[PDB]
Amino acid sequence: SHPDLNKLLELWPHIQEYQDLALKHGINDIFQDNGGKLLQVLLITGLTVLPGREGNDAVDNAGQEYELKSINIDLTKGFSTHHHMNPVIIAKYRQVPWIFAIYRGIAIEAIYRLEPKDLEFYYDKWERKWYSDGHKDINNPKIPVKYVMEHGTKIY
Amino acid sequence: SHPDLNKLLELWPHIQEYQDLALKHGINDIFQDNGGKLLQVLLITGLTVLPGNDAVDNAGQEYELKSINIDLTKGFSTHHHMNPVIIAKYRQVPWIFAIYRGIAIEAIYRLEPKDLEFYYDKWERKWYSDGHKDINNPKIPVKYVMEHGTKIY
DNA sequence: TGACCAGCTGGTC
DNA sequence: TGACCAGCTGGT
Repeated sequence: SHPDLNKLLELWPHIQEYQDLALKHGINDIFQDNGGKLLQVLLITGLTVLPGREGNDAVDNAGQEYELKSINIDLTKGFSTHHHMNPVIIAKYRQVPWIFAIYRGIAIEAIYRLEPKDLEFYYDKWERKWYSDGHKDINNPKIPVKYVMEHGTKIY
Repeated sequence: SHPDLNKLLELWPHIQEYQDLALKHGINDIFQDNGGKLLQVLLITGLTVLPGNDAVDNAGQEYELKSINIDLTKGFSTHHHMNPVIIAKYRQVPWIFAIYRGIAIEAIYRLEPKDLEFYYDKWERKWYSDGHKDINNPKIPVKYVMEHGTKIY
């Protein structure tokens, strides 16, 4: 084993507690799909992830659904979307506002809300491309953090 | 907003310290790609990750590292679009399978290329028989890993 | 950037 | 068991 394993063992009880808090809030895996980051957004915003949800989508206390996206700005400046983007995928969240969270690594820095009207520019862009090139899936097209900060409404 | 935020703030320094430890060991995000669990496997096995979750041992041998939570599912994920190009890379290295119950690590197995060929052959044959259609995440059963691999933890 | 290159997984019949 | 249906991203 590596010598740093002892440091890991010292930190584990707290990691455990964090996973327990995540579970208490509907997140059963903090180490995948930004699970440990999602928990921060949820506790700050008041949003919830329901059992049996489709992916990282949440709802407010009024039942409104939201698509939640996370980005590590220490590494990239474009929000990922879907590995096989096409009109069917766009339809999945065309009707809901999106919550974009910006992180420096694992720590939350800001959160923005964009309404469908704010995202139409990208839905149309992707549709336009798909219709022209023989209906090919787009491999994870990105939404600029700059675009999100300019068009969205900061909520954290 | 939610009252539990204070608990999260209480736990944060330690979580950041864990992320710092992962960073020191070449893992950029403990909350993606099983980052926090891959660190544990690297620290237990002595393997290291170079600048996928692929790792290398002290002799330079590369490995594919897989992880699974056995409380939820019975089969290890492979690739969302399995085809001969992916299988070609796979055949080149042994695989390290980590088994978890929640976040509690239970065991780690090593399988040699010869021990996974049964599946590479199956996946290859199917890709052609389907009309060159990628397979969507075929699974390698935990049972298979335990019966054909060597327990290293 | 536009648009193409990548990986890490769980679920249910 | 195998076959299929899904998800979250970073990198250039």
